[PDB]
Amino acid sequence: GPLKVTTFNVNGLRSALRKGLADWVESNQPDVLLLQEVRAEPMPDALPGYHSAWFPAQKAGYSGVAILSRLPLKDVRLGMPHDEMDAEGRVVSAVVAGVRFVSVYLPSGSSGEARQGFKDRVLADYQAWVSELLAAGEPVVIGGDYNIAHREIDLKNWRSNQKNSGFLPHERTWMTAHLAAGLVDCHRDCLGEEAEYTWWSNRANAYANNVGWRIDYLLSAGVRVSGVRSDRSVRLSDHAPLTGWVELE
Repeated sequence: GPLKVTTFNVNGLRSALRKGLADWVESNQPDVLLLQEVRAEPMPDALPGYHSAWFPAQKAGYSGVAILSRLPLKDVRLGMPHDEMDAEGRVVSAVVAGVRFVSVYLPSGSSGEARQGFKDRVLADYQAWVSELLAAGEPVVIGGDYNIAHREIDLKNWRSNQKNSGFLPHERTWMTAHLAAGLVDCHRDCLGEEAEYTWWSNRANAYANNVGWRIDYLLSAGVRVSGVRSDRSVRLSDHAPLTGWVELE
């Protein structure tokens, strides 16, 4: 049967656990869990019944990604390789049930010119890595915080953010090209034209008013991921878990 896959930027795994992440996992039982912004050193006992692969950043409390699964992992790959993205613990992958699952955390450029230029540069290198992965031809599912909203429908305040990191013209164009290289935006496919977000700031009732951005993605090639929605029944981090069904063949 199909596998339930969840991608989730936890904003610090220990913080998410304190808010109830293990309880959410106990109830929802994703077959594959792709985590971003783990921050912590590996915590293989945190979610009972899950095998885990961890790729922490060099800096304490910073970035870090992980893949957890109820089925055994195969060919765990830590990093790309890429000097800076590996130092920041931003990409991990493993094969589960014949599908290459990748957990990716792309950098924010919000802090200023320095990190925006970093983001622009490493996203070209990340695109090269993804395109080579697609040319290999094995089925792939990417769960990632990309820190990019694609179209106007993807953020409530689009008119006020066309000059802000995450919605800059070249970043929207990058996302179009990312999908055109051979990836389906599974949440958008499942939503049609409906608006749904994956991140809300902690400032000024933004979560309750649904003033959000869609910056987390489930992207697929060679396999369909259906039923994808954000889960807003919990507030385990600034993001919502994004979950759907991977229709294995």
